[PDB]
Amino acid sequence: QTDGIYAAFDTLMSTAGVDSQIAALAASEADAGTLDAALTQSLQEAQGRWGLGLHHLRHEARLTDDGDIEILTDGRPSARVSEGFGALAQAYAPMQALDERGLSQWAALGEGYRAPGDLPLAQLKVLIEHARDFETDWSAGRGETFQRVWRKGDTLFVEVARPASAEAALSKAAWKVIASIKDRAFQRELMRRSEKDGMLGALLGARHAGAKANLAQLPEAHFTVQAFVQTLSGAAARNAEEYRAALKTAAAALEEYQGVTTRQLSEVLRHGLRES
Amino acid sequence: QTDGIYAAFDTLMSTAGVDSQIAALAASEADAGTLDAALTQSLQEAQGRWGLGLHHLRHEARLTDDGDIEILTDGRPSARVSEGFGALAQAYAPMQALDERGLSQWAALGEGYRAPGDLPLAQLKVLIEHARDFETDWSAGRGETFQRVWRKGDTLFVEVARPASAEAALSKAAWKVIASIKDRAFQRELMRRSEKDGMLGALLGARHAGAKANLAQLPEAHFTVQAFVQTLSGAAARNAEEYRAALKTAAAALEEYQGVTTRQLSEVLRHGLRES
Repeated sequence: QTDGIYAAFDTLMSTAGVDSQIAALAASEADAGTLDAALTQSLQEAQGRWGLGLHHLRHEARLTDDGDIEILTDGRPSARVSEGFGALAQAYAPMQALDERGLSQWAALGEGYRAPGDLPLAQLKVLIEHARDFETDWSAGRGETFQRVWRKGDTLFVEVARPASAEAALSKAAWKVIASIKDRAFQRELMRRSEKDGMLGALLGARHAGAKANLAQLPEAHFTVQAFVQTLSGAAARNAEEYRAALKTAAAALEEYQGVTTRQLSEVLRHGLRES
Repeated sequence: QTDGIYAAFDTLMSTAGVDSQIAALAASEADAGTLDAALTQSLQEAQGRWGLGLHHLRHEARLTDDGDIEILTDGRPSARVSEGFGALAQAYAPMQALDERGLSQWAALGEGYRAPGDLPLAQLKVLIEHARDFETDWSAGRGETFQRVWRKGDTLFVEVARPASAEAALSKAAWKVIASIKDRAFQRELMRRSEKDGMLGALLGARHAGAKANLAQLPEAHFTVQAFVQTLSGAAARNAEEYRAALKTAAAALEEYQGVTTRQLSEVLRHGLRES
């Protein structure tokens, strides 16, 4: 009932393109402090990619005596992996504050002044070079993306985000997955239930028993890639050239990981087609 | 440049499920008054099914000396078939007044009082049985449909409508049509351009030259089935039992013709797949 938990964590992490390899690390008999550090590292990466908007909280995950993995924010028990992925998404929901574009409204640094996102590159240079902590608001970035930047202590953070809901991603991963099926009326009656209802709807109505009870386990229904944070440290975190390069890097990686998680999703969705 | 015009009219009419057979009627050497009557009859039927909301206008179509077909409303030249189907949709646009649900705001009878759509069936019975002209506002009808009823002179009209845009219909007819293709990256990159843009978009970007110049000819991009008017005449038009049956009939036919036009669309869309 709490077994297959390392693998459950690994699958959650995969929806963010994080090959956390936690199961393998436990099979190698790694010490529990090691597993704890690895769980936390992966979760913080995933948090960099999920786009939920919670950089102002501390994200940890840790083993419990009863074989569970406990996820926490600012140290408060938020959820347990055994309670399922929908339960985790529900745990995060009240701590979010998304605007109309889906972008987070919270300041990464917390309460305080936020410089504009459109700032002239010379002004931003002065902030990078000579300020202590600082933070810009969202600005448009390229190809329907948005970007921002902030420095906490010794580390500069460059975030690039293109919000995209998880439901839609699932339905398009089911577009490819159905697309690979017999040209037949299962299709035409999914597609004619596309001019009437969402695609989990038409695919839970046109399928057989356990389509919903099976799919209610997928983490990809609650989590998907929407941003990418590239970090810099030390002298680089006060160098404007490094920041410009890091922005290029974060946009590139956004493209990459969106593609990669799409591929892994359609693959395992197609693994469910062979099983059927 | 104005040849293939009877067939152009026939194809327009097909988007509403009207097998007008105008081309065949001309090939039989029917007199031009006959062709004129048939063009008008078909167009008025199509107008009953397209859902544009223009029952308060008189719809005629007539042959011109130069081999064209002229479409008119209240006798004003509105458009010519040779100008294309997008031109006709543009001709109709300023005469519409759609609400948020897509349903027409114009009263079928024109300026005047409109009884509520939820009226108690006994009150509606008294209107059917003893009023002269009368008209109800839209009301919900069943399965996401809407319905209304009005009497002009000797004829009672029962309209049942489930608005559904033409763009969406085209994209779902292209879902089935692609669905029938090689499980390959043409798909995965249409479906990953589904989390970014409309489907005419992803299918005009992933295809080759003339996808847009060819598709810009389809009438189904501007017209689709959205309603069905069932009529009654004579004594039946003042009989409440006949009205209740006619409502059942109009909803059934709505289902039918939505299905049938979907089938004809995917068929000719799939005929374009074999041609490619």
